[PDB]
Amino acid sequence: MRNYNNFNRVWKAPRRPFEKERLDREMKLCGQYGLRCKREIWRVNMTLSKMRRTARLLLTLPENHPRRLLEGSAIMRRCHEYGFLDEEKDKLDYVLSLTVPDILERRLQTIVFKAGLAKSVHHARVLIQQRHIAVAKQIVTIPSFIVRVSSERHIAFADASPFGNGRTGRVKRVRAKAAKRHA
Amino acid sequence: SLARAGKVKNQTPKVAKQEKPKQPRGRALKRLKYTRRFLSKTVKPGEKVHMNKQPPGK
Amino acid sequence: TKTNGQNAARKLVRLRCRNRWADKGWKRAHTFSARKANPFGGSSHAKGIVLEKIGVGAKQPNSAIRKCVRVQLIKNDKKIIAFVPNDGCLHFIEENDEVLVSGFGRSGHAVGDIPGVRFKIVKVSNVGLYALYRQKKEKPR
Amino acid sequence: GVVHSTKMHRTIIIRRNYLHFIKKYQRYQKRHKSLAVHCSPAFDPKQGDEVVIGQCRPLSKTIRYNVLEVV
Amino acid sequence: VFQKKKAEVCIRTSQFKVNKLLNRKQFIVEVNHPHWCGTVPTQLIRKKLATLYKVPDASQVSLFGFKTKFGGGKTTGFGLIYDDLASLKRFEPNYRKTRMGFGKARLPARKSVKERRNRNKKLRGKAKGK
RNA sequence: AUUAGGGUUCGAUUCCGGAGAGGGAGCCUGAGAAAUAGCUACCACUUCUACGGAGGGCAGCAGGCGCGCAAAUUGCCCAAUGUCAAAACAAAACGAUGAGGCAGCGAAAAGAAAUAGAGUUGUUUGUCAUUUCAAUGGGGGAUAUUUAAACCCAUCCAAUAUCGAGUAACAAUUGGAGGACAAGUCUGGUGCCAGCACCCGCGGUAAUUCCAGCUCCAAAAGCGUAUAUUAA
Ligand SMILES: [K+]
Ligand SMILES: [K+]
Ligand SMILES: [K+]
Ligand SMILES: [Mg+2]
Ligand SMILES: [Mg+2]
Ligand SMILES: [Mg+2]
Ligand SMILES: [Mg+2]
Ligand SMILES: [Mg+2]
Ligand SMILES: [Mg+2]
Ligand SMILES: [Mg+2]
Ligand SMILES: [Mg+2]
Ligand code: NA
Repeated sequence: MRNYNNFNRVWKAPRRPFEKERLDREMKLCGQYGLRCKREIWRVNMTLSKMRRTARLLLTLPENHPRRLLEGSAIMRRCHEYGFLDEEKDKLDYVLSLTVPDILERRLQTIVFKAGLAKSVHHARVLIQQRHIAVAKQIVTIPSFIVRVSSERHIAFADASPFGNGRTGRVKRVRAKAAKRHA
Repeated sequence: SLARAGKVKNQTPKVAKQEKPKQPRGRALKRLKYTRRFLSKTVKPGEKVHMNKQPPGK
Repeated sequence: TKTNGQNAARKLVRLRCRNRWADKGWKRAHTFSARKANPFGGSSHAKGIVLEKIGVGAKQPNSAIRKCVRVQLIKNDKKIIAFVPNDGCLHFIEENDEVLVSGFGRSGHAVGDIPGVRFKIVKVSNVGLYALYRQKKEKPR
Repeated sequence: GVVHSTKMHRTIIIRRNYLHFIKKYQRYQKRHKSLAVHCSPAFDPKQGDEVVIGQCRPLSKTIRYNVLEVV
Repeated sequence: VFQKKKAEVCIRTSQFKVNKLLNRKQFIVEVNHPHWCGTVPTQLIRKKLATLYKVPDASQVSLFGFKTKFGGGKTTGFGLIYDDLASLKRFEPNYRKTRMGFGKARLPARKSVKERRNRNKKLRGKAKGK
């Protein structure tokens, strides 16, 4: 009551619940990127739909339109920093051609797996959720963290993690404590 | 003729459920399904896949 | 054919207002006769008292007896017939029992081969009928 | 407005005819608004004449305008 | 690899400002404690800040609102340094002074005060406030 | 809310404007009231009484009782945000405030996210049986931190000196497998019965449809159902 904190939704379910082709493609994506459920794919779908709707509205307007200029520059910038679009292509019609894998590549789990800090995409999610990966000296625990191209270089193991400058984990800590108990 | 209610449910011989090991629950189950359907079975396209194929009977 | 004048907005408004009453759904929604005749009075569920237990013969080509209860709603005191939605669940219902009944799923229309039944029992004695059927709960007293 | 009735004493009824745009049908419809206006004896308007009226304080339970010029 | 090292605390101040109205200096205190087990005590932060700013008395520094950054290693909070302990005691809120140890004794229950006032509302003089 | 567009539906409810304080009416005071934690009187209801008399007004907050399909604590505090005031703060020396904030309850709704990960060996892969190996929570604590105080969060498990997974039992559910509609000519029961089935239909004995087991499917910390409403 008398609270003005805003909240909205980020995903939307498909119109047809059971399509063989859609289910097969979504299972492809889930297995390829190690996703807990289809709701992550649907969230990416909603982000893509919003971006493409904005791009269509801007492309309807004439080129000299100040609104088109400002918002197209903003969307170009956002795509380029977040890595969805290659820097070579700078037209407003390349946002319309974006696909779900383009954003799914930018997730911190996929980025860690590709960079080699993890042996698999299911290993990368565990590594992130277990406070082992730090992006630019900041521990990131969210697998869906979309990585900027400038922050791609700074991804490494956390200084507080055992796979780094931190103290030994539970397996070793508990074994050492048991050895002390025996001695 | 309300005296026959529950007839078949009461006549059904009770069979207890078998105890099986716990299945993966989170994204591990999605991984299991993906490896089973798209990785382990590499059947060529054009042939119908059966997600539940059964031994012949009757 | 219709009017296409530049200043014919009044004619088009009157035409649409007149012709919207021929839509059965629109008229039913915008007229109080349906809500007056609805025993639930526009509610999703309603609570009643089980007057008696009866068996309704299914219509052809089907052939069976469907377990229903004649109940009296506590807010309008109107008699309705409500189907018991599983097998052996009629044994969970006694006379003068405090029951909760919902619609059958067709918005005031008879469902299935049961001739004139549009309601079903969802709760009995403040315990879910499906829970009792699945043995996840026990009927008090 | 245009003079509609001159049967009262020192008072006239004027009609303001306009077209109202109904958005849904993208078309207009003709509407009117009658107004009670006080006409000074300096003017002698006839029914159908065109007048300019200016808003003043309530002079009666319906009169809020005064005739300023007859066209 | 992990090399054992004594825990070190580094104090830093940002958005510094001095107002002569309240006779104090306000700033945001950010502390770096790379290898530190737990959260840095406010008393220790106060002593380090007093030493850093060369204030005559460590009890004329008042610190509050310390939030620990996610992932560890830093906390950030607000701090004030008063011209004297008299100014600190005069201008500091009662709860902060209670944290520092100078606070007033807790008042009786507001419920009891309300009941006493409502009972007195029916009485004449010298029968109320007895 | 939903909608390509045009539309369709919803708005008791946080901000604004109106109205009211059981119902009517009348009023006094005051800059401002036709005021109701003002007054007066009627009419409903009510409470006390020593029977003469005297009272009441939760559509404030908490909380009852009804009524229903349907909705939380007789909590803590003015620390903040404001209001009033004769009033900065402090000093014998802390103004009120159910406004408001804080917590309790709270799968209305929204966001992020667990329920394992890397291998060995045997049994292209894959599977299965082994065999490892670390990691990390849930949780348990604290020099503490937060907070009006608590509480959450965050931080940590030595800094000299800090607990903890293996059936990681710390064991996922809700609906389904004739079609629409993803997924069984499987196996037992039953035999137009019991049932099921939005609709089409299934059950009259070799049930793809019921009651079960096993298996598979879909969504998933959610998933059914009813009734509305938008799209279709
Ligand atoms: K609350
Ligand atoms: K009475
Ligand atoms: K109340
Ligand atoms: Mg109402
Ligand atoms: Mg009023
Ligand atoms: Mg009332
Ligand atoms: Mg009044
Ligand atoms: Mg009151
Ligand atoms: Mg009254
Ligand atoms: Mg669990
Ligand atoms: Mg349905
Ligand atoms: Na209001």
